[PDB]
Formats: sequence, structure tokens, C-alpha cells
Amino acid sequence: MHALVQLRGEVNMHTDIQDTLEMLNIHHVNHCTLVPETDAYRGMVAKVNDFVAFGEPSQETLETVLATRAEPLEGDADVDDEWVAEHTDYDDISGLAFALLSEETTLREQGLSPTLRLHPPRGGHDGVKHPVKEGGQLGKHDTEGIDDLLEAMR
Amino acid sequence: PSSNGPLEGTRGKLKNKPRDRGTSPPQRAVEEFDDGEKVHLKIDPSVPNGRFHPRFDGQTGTVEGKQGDAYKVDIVDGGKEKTIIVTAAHLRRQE
Amino acid sequence: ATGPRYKVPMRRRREARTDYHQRLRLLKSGKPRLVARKSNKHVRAQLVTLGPNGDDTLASAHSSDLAEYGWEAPTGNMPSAYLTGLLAGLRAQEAGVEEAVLDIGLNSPTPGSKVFAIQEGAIDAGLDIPHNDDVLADWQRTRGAHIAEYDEQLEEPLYSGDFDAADLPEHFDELRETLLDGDIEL
Amino acid sequence: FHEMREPRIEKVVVHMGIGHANAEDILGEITGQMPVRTKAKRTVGEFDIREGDPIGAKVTLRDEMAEEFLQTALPLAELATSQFDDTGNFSFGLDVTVNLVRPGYRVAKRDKASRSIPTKHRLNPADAVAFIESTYDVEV
Amino acid sequence: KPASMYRDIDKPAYTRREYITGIPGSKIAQHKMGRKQKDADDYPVQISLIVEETVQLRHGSLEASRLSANRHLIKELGEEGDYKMTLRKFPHQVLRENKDGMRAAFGKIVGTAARVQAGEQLFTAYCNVEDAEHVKEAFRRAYNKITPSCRIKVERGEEL
RNA sequence: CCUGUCAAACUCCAAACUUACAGACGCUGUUUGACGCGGGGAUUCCGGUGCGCGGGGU
RNA sequence: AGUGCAAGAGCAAAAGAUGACUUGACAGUGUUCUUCCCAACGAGGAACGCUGACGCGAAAGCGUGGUCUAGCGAACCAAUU
RNA sequence: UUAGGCGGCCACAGCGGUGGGGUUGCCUCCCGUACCCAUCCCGAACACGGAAGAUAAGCCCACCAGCGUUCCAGGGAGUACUGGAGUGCGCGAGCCUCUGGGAAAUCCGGUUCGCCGCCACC
Ligand SMILES: [Cl-]
Ligand SMILES: [Cl-]
Ligand SMILES: [Mg+2]
Ligand SMILES: [Mg+2]
Ligand SMILES: [Mg+2]
Ligand SMILES: [Mg+2]
Ligand SMILES: [Mg+2]
Ligand SMILES: [Mg+2]
Ligand SMILES: [Mg+2]
Ligand SMILES: [Mg+2]
Ligand code: NA
Ligand code: NA
Ligand code: NA
Ligand code: NA
Ligand code: NA
Ligand code: NA
Ligand code: NA
Ligand SMILES: [Sr+2]
Ligand SMILES: [Sr+2]
Ligand SMILES: [Sr+2]
Ligand SMILES: [Sr+2]
Ligand SMILES: [Sr+2]
Ligand SMILES: [Sr+2]
Ligand SMILES: [Sr+2]
Ligand SMILES: [Sr+2]
Repeated sequence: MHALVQLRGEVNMHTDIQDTLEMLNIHHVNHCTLVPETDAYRGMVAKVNDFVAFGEPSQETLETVLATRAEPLEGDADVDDEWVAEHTDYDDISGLAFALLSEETTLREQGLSPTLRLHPPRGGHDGVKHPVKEGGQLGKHDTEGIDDLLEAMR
Repeated sequence: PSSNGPLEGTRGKLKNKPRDRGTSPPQRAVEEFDDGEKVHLKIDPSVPNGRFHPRFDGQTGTVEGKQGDAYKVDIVDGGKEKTIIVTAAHLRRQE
Repeated sequence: ATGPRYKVPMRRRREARTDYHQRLRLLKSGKPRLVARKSNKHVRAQLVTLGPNGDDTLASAHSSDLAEYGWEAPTGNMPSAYLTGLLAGLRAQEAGVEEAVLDIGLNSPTPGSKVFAIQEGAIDAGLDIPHNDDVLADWQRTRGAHIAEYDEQLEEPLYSGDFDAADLPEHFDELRETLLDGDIEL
Repeated sequence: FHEMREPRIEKVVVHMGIGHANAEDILGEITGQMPVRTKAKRTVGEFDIREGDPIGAKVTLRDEMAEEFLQTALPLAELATSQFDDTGNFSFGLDVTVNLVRPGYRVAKRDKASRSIPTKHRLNPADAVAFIESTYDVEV
Repeated sequence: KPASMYRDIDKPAYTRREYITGIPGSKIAQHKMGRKQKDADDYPVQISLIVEETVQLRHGSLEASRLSANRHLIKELGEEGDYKMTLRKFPHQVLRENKDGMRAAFGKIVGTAARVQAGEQLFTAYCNVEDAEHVKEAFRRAYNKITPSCRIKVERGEEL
């Protein structure tokens, strides 16, 4: 399971790339989705490689992000341990987070919005013109590397 | 194109590779297809009779009946539905 | 053979056994082929339909399995030809085959020949094959009159082994009668 | 082994290449059978502008008709070494050509399942000289 | 005409003589120089002139560089010295010129050029150890009459 | 035999890629009716630029 | 090689060659593709049928002109069946 | 299939070459033209009739890789080329990095001297 974050806008972006991001329920900049690791899903993130930031999150980080940025399928309601317990198949946030990582279920399947609408990176990102291997913030990240971005986008 | 004829720009598609030269094997020329069957349209360069317009080479149509010995195959050209009269010699089964 | 551009003919064409141009025309009918072959000492007659991995033979008759019914004469002639054709057509009727088309292969369509006699046999067995009556031999040459009248120009016998002297085309009549019988183990 | 390997005469082809007939009579009388007309291909400037037109005649002789011709034809010519084919045939003279081969040439000349004769069963120039020399004449 | 009109490889490959007529002959005299009877393997030293950029060199430049290279080898080693130089590239690409304004713009044939890729050997001379600094100078004069910057690479020279 | 080079109108080879149909996931539609069909009204048929690939031309 | 003519393509017990016979280069009416990719538009063209009558062949079968892609013309008026 | 008939794929099956195999069996060559039929001339072929002889051809069987071919290994090569991205470099031509794909030639070594279907048959 990888976490996708659109870091580049829609203007001048190819339509077939734009539509892939819309298929991955990600419509704005700084938005985040939890995409599984299939052949079909990998073909999609590879096509989005230059306009996104992906990698596998740590259980600790996924939890932090879900607590602060997860929303129900409809409404303002804060997703806390009590919300999870009353609406999901799990006990707390950790139980849901473990399931998302082990690819047992999806946010949509549990009545949550497939999008974790994040805040801009505190202290800023490493740049949207170069990949991670060149010192930027585009493409595939380390598990420790994606956390730094996901946590900065609390 | 310098001309709008049927065989315009068809040097490649309507020519055989040297080893596939000469008369084609009869087994495929007398193949029996049933209605609803998905078939692959590809002209055999060795067979003169029963062809279609080269623009449809590569289509995968659906057999919807026959007209004499030739088959009436339903395809979709872009967005327009078309019915192609073609013999078995230029058809292969799907899957 | 020479290089990459060289075109090696289809196997049964290198072997000079199949006329692929005539085969395509034969298969166009949809009807099963009555394969009529002839060897020096023998005559073969098969009923072949088209299959997925090659041809299928549903009924056949070789002139060697003719002696199983009472033949004591040679097997590569006109009376033998008809009978091998009748025996093929009869087994065909038992297989559920009703109509056919004559495949003479690489043989010549010479009037009154053995391959046309094989066809006359199958027609008389109950099979519906598109023919032409005046391209077949007159009933006596099918019976074996030409051979008996060659033994009339005797001095020395025509046959080596002891079948008979003046030859009997009556054996043909007796054998056609044996096969026309409703009983018989086919 | 030897019986199905010993050479025989296939055909004795006698021909006269003129270029414009009256000479059909002399072939029929010397051979024993009927002659056939010979046409030509391509337009030539030596007043031979017509394609399908009689140039000469030929007669293909087989079996007894072949031997009964050669008993009177061979003494009319002094046979040489360089006058032989790689396949074991020879032409002399009025042209008289003799085709020689081993007892299984039907395999190459038939319709059903024909095959060309292997180089190990084909006749040699030496095996050709030896056969005709063993039939009333000399070599060299 | 300047080489600026023909040095780049931006045009399609135009070589098919069966469709191109009126092509001027090559100004190049010979590609094989020196002792063309002796082998290339008979020499301990092999030095090649390598082109650094991907360019199109005209027949006139190929000749002008070959001439001023071989003339130095003839001056220093004699007309029958123990060397052999080869010009391995041939002028295959046909050149046009539009010489009426831009209407019917496809030009008439004016010459021939050689498409040389970067890193390719234009010249290759085979010599003996003592004559090595003469051939390195023949190439220094030759690279001055073509379009790209060049390398003088010694392929069989452990003698230094 | 050896040795030196080429191809828009060459090919013993041969991609990336584009493309037909189908399945799967995704997304989407069944009160926001998609896909589609029928009808009313247009405007429009001087375009331009970047990037990629081009063809012509110094 | 040859296959009437550009060019590209097809063809070897043939689509080439020879020989013989024959007039389907037939009448009627269509389905379909093309002309006009997609996507509307005539004439023209082609593929593929059927009806009627025929030719050849032992027969399956082949013949809706020439192996395939150029060789074409509305209304009105006239002549013609 | 102790030698057969009709095929499918249509060179992995082609070209070339070596060894073996046939008494009433098979396939051939073979023997022979009264007939059916046959050659613009020839029973050569085609067609018909038949076994005196043979395994030399063919064919069937086993095998050889020199040539052509199929596929694979390792090297060439993750090179050539390339879909996506870049306020990376270069006067420029062009190059480079990241991401997703990925040849061809040639060399060396293996493979390949057909596979499969129906039928009939000591
Ligand atoms: Cl069509
Ligand atoms: Cl036969
Ligand atoms: Mg909401
Ligand atoms: Mg700040
Ligand atoms: Mg920045
Ligand atoms: Mg092309
Ligand atoms: Mg008017
Ligand atoms: Mg008139
Ligand atoms: Mg043997
Ligand atoms: Mg710059
Ligand atoms: Na073919
Ligand atoms: Na002007
Ligand atoms: Na679906
Ligand atoms: Na416009
Ligand atoms: Na029309
Ligand atoms: Na004549
Ligand atoms: Na044998
Ligand atoms: Sr340009
Ligand atoms: Sr002007
Ligand atoms: Sr320079
Ligand atoms: Sr394209
Ligand atoms: Sr035609
Ligand atoms: Sr004979
Ligand atoms: Sr400059
Ligand atoms: Sr790979």
C-alpha cells in the first residue's frame, strides 16, 4: 500500500494524466489517497510519477494522518477512535490503519472519503521540478521519506 | 496522400514476408464461424478474392450472419457502426 | 534451403501428394470427400470429413479386406475397384454418412477408369455423389468382360496362381449380391 | 543388385534444326514412326519474325524402335570422349541424341509422389561409355 | 558557399541515386594513400582522427583536409614512405540549394556530403614508431579544414 | 578470399509506441437517467504559441 | 520469367505457357464497403449475394470482363429499346 | 503404420550426406498393351492388365550439423532507440538526470536432420 500526494497542479498537465488522478480520487493539490499495490494500480502511479509523491507510510504516520485529515463519506465529523468504533469494522484508528496497510479494505469500503485532504508542507517541500534522487519531492519515496512529507502535511 | 484510392499506403499491410509467399493453406479458407463470434480482420496477401477495405485491417468484429459463402461482420469504425462482407480466408477466431 | 528468403512448399506439395488448389475447390461443397486412391496391386476408398487437427476418416475399404467376403481374384483391377467402392459406401451408410464428393487426388479423370468405378460403387451403395453417367464405364467392363476376353486370346494363361482358366466375371455378380444382402458383417 | 542398376536406353531423339518441312519424310522412313513439328520462341532478325512457325522436326524413339535404329545409326559416327554428358547421355551427327539411365527413372517422370533421382543412382560418363562399348563399337 | 548552409544533420537522408539526377562527382581523388599494397596489421602504430561532434562534411572539405594531411606525409616521409592512410568516410548525402522566391522551393542538386557521427573515425593512418610525430602533425593540419573539433587517438601505441 | 562506406521512395531483422475487441480494478450512471435516440437554436470554417515529431528553405 | 499500361502489391501441379472449347464483357434486383477514416453529401467504383438463362468441367467448382488499386459525367432536350 | 491412405502446422519439416529394411503381406520400382483411355511423335506420361524378377532408386527406419532454419544460454547491452518529467548542461547542433519500456549486428556454446490428428493394417 502506497500513499499518493498530488504536488503539481492541473494547468499544462496532460489530460490522460489528469484523468488518472481523478480515477484515483485525487482532484486537488496536496490531496492524498491510499492506493494498493497491484499491477493495475502500479501502471497508474507510474503514469502519475512526475506530478505526485508516493511511497509506503509507517503505521505510526498513517495513524497521525488519518486522525487529523480523514473525513466521513459525507460531513464535518472528526475521525477519532470513537468514530471508527461506531462506524467501521475495527476497534480504533490503529485497527483501521493496519487494515489499509495490509490491503484488507479501503477508505471508501468503510464509509470514509477516499481523500485525505492535507495541509501545505510545514517548512516546505524539497521542490516540484526534480525527483527524490536529485533532491526534489517528486516520485517514489523511502518509508522514512514519505513520513517526513506526510507528517509535515499534518 | 497523393491519391485517395483503396490501396493507398498499403505496401506493408498487403504484402507477405518472403517465407509466407505463395498459395495459402485451405483449412482456414473453409473455416466455419457461428453468429455472435468475435473474429479478427486481417487480409491474407495471397488470397485475392473476398477482401475488405484495408482501412479495417486489425479490427475485431462480431459475426452476424452470412451472405453466400462470405460472412457479414459487424465492426465499429471510430464511432460509426459498419457491416463488412468478408470471406473466412481473412478471418481468425478470438482467444 | 538457400537462405532466409527461400520459400519451401507445404509438406504434402514437396512430397507431391496433394493438389492444394483442387483440395480447396473440393472442400467448398461442405460435403464429405470420397477419397479414391489406387495402388499397383491394390485400390483404396475412404470417406473423409474435415477436422480440427487434420482430416477424419469415418468409413473406408481397402481391396485387401475384400477377400474377407469371398474374393479369390487379383485386387488392382476394374471389378475390384467397384466392389471396394461399394464396400466403402456401405460402411458409410452405417456411419450416418449420406452424401459425398469425389476426390480422385492426382489421378487423371479418364473416362471409364478405376476411380470413376470406385464412385459408381458408392452411388449404388446409397450415397448421393455428384456424377456423370457417360464418364463411367459400361456395365460389362465394370463386371470384367475386357479381362475375360483377353484370356480368350489364350495360348498361355493370364493368371499365374490357380483361380481359374477362362476367368469368371460371375464372381463379381456373386460378390455384388453378397454385399447387397441385408445381413452381412460389415 | 546388378539387375536393377544395369543401364538401358530411355529415348533416342532424332532431330533436324532448319529454320523455315520437306524433311519430315526422311525421318519417318528411317525411324519407323511419325515425326512432330518444332516451333520457336523470341523474334530473330534472320527472317524468323513469326513465333509459332515450323523450324524443324523431332522423333522420340522408345524400346525396340530405338534399338533397331541404333544398330544402323551408331556405325555412321565415330564416338568421342568429350561428346558425353555429365549425366551419361550423348549427341552425334541431322542430330541423333540417346538418353541412357538406370531402371528406376519412372520415379522422376511420374505424376503421383514423384521425386528426382539421387546423385548416387544417376549415370556417370564412365558408366555410359562402358554400356555402349559393350554393344558392337569402340570408345575414345 | 559556407559550410553553415550544409554542416547540420537536420535534413532527411537523401542518397537514393535512382531518384536523384545531376549529382556532381566527388572532388576526392583517392581514399587509399601511401603503400596500399602492404597490410594494416604490418604496422606497430595505428593513429586515427576522431570527429567529436555529429556533422556533415562536404566532399571539398574531405579533399582539402585529406590533401593537406597526405601532403605533409609525402613531405616528411617521401613519396614512397613506410605508411598507409585511409579516409573511411564516403560522401553519400546529396546536397541541394534554392538558386522564383520560396515558390517551388525544392532546390537543385549542388553537391555531396558525408554524415559523420560523434566519436567516429574519419581518418586512420598506420605507421612505424619513428614516424609517429609526423602523422600526429598530418592530422593537426587535417582537423583544421573540417567542421568539428577532433581527437588524435593512438590505438596501438605503447611506445612513449 | 581480404579490405573501405551508405539509403525518404532498400529490408534477413526490429522496438518504444499507437491501435481493434474482451476481462479485471478503478471511475461513473440507474430521484444528479449515464450510453443512446429524436427534434429546436446556434456560433464557426483569417487562428496563434510552447513542447515532441516532422517536410520545405542559407 | 511472364501477367496490355505508372508505381506498389498478388501468383508456380498458377493468376504464367500452350491447346481446345466458349461468350458471365448475360438480363433482373439487391446487401455492403467506397467515393466522403472518424462524420453528413451525388455520379462513379468495388466486394458479396439472390432470381432467370447460360458456358466449361467427371465433379466439387469456376465465370457479376482483364490478378488488385487509374481509364470518368447531373438536370433539361434528342435519338434509341 | 515389417514399408499404407487422407491431413494439420507449413524449413524445428529445407540443402547435403552415411547405415539398414522386405517369399505367397504392404509401398515401389518392375512386366506387359486385348481392351477403357492415352501421346499436335513416342503404353515415356496418362490409362488398363499383371507378378518373372529386385530392395538398386523411391518410400519406411536409424543417424551426421557442413549450409539454410527454429528456439535457448552467455557476451554484445540495459548499449541503440524510446513513452513521461525537469528554472539540469550546452553559443549552438546537441547532451544529461529521474521514471516506464527496450533492440539489431556479430561472437561463443546448446537446440533443430520435423511435430501432431484421423483411418486402415501381424
Ligand atoms: Cl470493406
Ligand atoms: Cl492414387
Ligand atoms: Mg465530504
Ligand atoms: Mg514559511
Ligand atoms: Mg522549490
Ligand atoms: Mg510505410
Ligand atoms: Mg443544358
Ligand atoms: Mg441516340
Ligand atoms: Mg537399401
Ligand atoms: Mg541554453
Ligand atoms: Na501464403
Ligand atoms: Na515565378
Ligand atoms: Na468494468
Ligand atoms: Na480555417
Ligand atoms: Na454509390
Ligand atoms: Na503444328
Ligand atoms: Na528400397
Ligand atoms: Sr528542419
Ligand atoms: Sr513576387
Ligand atoms: Sr575544425
Ligand atoms: Sr501513428
Ligand atoms: Sr478477379
Ligand atoms: Sr511398360
Ligand atoms: Sr555556431
Ligand atoms: Sr525488464
